[PDB]
Amino acid sequence: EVILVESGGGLVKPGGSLKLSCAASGFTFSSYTMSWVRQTPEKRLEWVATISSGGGNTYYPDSVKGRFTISRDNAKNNLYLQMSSLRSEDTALYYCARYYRYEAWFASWGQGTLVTVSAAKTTAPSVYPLAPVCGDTTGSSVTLGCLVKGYFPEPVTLTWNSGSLSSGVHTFPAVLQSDLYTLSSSVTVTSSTWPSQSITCNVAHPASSTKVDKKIEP
Amino acid sequence: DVLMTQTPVSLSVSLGDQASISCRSSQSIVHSTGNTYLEWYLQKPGQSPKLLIYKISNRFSGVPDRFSGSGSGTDFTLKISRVEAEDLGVYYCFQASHAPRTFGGGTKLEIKRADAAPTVSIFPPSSEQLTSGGASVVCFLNNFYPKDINVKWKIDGSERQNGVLNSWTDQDSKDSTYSMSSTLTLTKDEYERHNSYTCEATSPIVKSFNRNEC
Repeated sequence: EVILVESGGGLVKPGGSLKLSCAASGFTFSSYTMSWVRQTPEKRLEWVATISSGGGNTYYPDSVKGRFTISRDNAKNNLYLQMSSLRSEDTALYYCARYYRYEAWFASWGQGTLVTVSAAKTTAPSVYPLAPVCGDTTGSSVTLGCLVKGYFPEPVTLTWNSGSLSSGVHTFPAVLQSDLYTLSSSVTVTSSTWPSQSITCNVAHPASSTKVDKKIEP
Repeated sequence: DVLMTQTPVSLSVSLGDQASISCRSSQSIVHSTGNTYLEWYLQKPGQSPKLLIYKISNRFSGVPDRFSGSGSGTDFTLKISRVEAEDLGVYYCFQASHAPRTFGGGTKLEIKRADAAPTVSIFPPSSEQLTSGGASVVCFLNNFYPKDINVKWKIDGSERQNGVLNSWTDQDSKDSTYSMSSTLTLTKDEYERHNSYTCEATSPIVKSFNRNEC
């Protein structure tokens, strides 16, 4: 079906340059106008760029004209954005959208690829096991956790038992402080589960090729 | 440029009730042709914002019948007639009839429910962390309501520590509750110097452990 996939997001030094890509499938990329929409950390949506069906006609808002540049490769069905003269302001989640001819503007979006413009350096997270003292029971259930401390940038992935445990999970949003992120996740399983069969915390920080599976032991 | 203003920023509505969102522009935007572009989007927790109403009042494919965009005048209003748990998210009105395409601030929908106390749990620092010279004590306050809840950390039966890092998930679509974690971060030395660690939710809900290991 109609699929849009943004790629290339990442950490970049100020003034640095990056290039986002948006692979469109499930529709005739050349017959549809395409756009770029960002979402700031404050969850504010900002229109970034729009380009006509046969390319050429590009529109850019006031803030990014001269630095950003939209283009498209209609043969490979790819939408591109050229980011130059980057600033901290530009740090956001970047979406690419499909225009519904004579209907609506952003008819279809993508998963989104985050780019972080900052002078901070990449730091690998520290993953710590979280279990109750002495493995102390709380009735018919047990809540386990996992703490990922001090990482940069934001993009981090955490799952339990490679995805087996998904039911009673609780991944808390990362809180930034001193140019480092901290995140945690809890999982509630019955008493007859954890002590019997170990639960593992799978953490992956792409930016630093970090990937660690920490088993929760009592 | 033309600015879109949404009211209210937050909206807590009872389940199965009716809801309305307002979005007024600083200038007239309805065209004398047949293409007034005023759209309403919804960003469900942890997902991309989807299209609901386009061209002031039209319903996009898939969008449940309960969604009606009335608009009109200078105040564009979205109307949710049968509010469901799956309708919690953030609604943003986007304008496109003026070159500088702008978006509204947003309206976070909150599903009202009966109060629910949190299932508090405290966790002592890991041996690994202590080895690196640090001690983070984590406490989880899962599935409660409303979001307004307090948590106090008490070291050695008195010390109300304040160097804590809190975090809240957004309302859960299943049960409409909230969850938060409080992580008190102190040094291995400052931690080794004490014994009891308590986590109080606020007739408070207390949870604590003793020692530095066990």
